[PDB]
Amino acid sequence: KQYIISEELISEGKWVKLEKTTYMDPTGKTRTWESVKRTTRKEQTADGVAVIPVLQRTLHYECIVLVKQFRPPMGGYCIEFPAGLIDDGETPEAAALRELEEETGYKGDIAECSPAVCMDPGLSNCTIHIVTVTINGDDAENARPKPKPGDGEFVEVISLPKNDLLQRLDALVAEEHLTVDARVYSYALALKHA
Amino acid sequence: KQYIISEELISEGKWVKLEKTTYMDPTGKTRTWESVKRTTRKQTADGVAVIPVLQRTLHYECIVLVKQFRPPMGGYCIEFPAGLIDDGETPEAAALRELEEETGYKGDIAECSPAVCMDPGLSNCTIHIVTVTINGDDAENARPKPKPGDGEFVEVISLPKNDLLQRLDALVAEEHLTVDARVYSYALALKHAN
Ligand SMILES: CSc1nc(C(F)(F)F)cc(=O)n1C
Ligand SMILES: CSc1nc(C(F)(F)F)cc(=O)n1C
Ligand SMILES: [Cl-]
Ligand SMILES: [Mg+2]
Ligand SMILES: [Mg+2]
Ligand SMILES: [Mg+2]
Ligand SMILES: [Mg+2]
Repeated sequence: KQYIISEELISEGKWVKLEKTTYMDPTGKTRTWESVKRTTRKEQTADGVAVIPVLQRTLHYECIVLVKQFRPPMGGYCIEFPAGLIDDGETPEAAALRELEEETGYKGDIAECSPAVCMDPGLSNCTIHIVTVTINGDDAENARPKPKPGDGEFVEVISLPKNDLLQRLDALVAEEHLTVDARVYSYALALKHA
Repeated sequence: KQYIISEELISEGKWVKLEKTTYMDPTGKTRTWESVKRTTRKQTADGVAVIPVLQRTLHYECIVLVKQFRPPMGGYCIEFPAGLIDDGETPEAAALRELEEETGYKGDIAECSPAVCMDPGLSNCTIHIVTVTINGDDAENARPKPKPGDGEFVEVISLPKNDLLQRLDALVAEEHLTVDARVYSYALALKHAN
């Protein structure tokens, strides 16, 4: 029975805006919320994609391909799934394969594509598709993969065995100042709990 | 190689602020980033999210989730039980408290993540992911009494761990909900561990 009554702009940047949201609570009382949104969403089913890249090689354990980047909002290096915003007119699947090749150099194959999932729904309206992609690491195209970083993109590739992912993330967190992304950590936890 | 030079306040609300981050890019070039932060961090992290494993003998193991209207999203979301850590509260104690308030369940800590980032391209927000087991056969968890704070309105949805991804896909298909990216990520890995 809850719904939005109004969205009032508080502050609009080039990339991010702050809104005062007025909504109806389930007792029938109007309340407000401070809401973050991006300015970059057009007709896309979501802001962005994140790629779960499963690197497959004969006589290797499967790896999960991760990226390490400086994230200004965090003031530090973060370990994440490869990810980027969806270009206007682009499918989530094309954005996923394109961002994976740009950030890691790998040419993947689509396996599955999530519905739009919320990044931090108490804070923002931001959504992604989580796109699972396999990388045939036996293909010559995926032998010596070179990232194609865009202007101001600076990405390090970290491939960790699926069968030990959580302990290998713990060992990287123990060795330096860096944050693991919550989606990566949730995925590594589930691999342990299965 | 990369670091924060300065931060410029653009807009402060009660709960969230918008900053302009100046940072040194690895080439020796200074760059700007629009960054969101909470105003509420004093703590290991802003928040906890609880992975609650409901264990009842002769039943499938369930993951306990919550459905809430999220004003930034303009709709209903399915999430791990979660809230901000009170000043002076440990992440573990915040986890058991949030789980009790949102679900009525009384659980035991299994493990606690380090601080992990929610959306590091947009925000500095971090959480501890806290794995909790719930002895569902215990009297105290027979008729679980959820204690919602002012303006909290939370539905409990328990889904079998062994079919979690298909069950979440079903809810999105029929109920027009948004699944949280950490919940979806956990559900994917449970399928991918095979
Ligand atoms: C933790 S309560 C709250 N948090 C936020 C935000 F997440 F954006 F920081 C905005 C808001 O309006 N409230 C009531
Ligand atoms: C996707 S590029 C970008 N995104 C953001 C934000 F994520 F906050 F929306 C801010 C910013 O300055 N840039 C360059
Ligand atoms: Cl467990
Ligand atoms: Mg990216
Ligand atoms: Mg990119
Ligand atoms: Mg909550
Ligand atoms: Mg709460």
